[PDB]
Amino acid sequence: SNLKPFERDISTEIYQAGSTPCNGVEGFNCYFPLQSYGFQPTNGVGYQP
Repeated sequence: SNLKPFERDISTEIYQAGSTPCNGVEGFNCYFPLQSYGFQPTNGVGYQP
């Protein structure tokens, strides 16, 4: 679900689509909550940190 204002929760539980549950693995339609995030010198002004 979406975060409440001024509310935050952090967990490593794998998000599982309702129609394609995994229940024990990062399978199809199952995504880890965290995704990489970085920057490079070649990035444009809108892409700079």
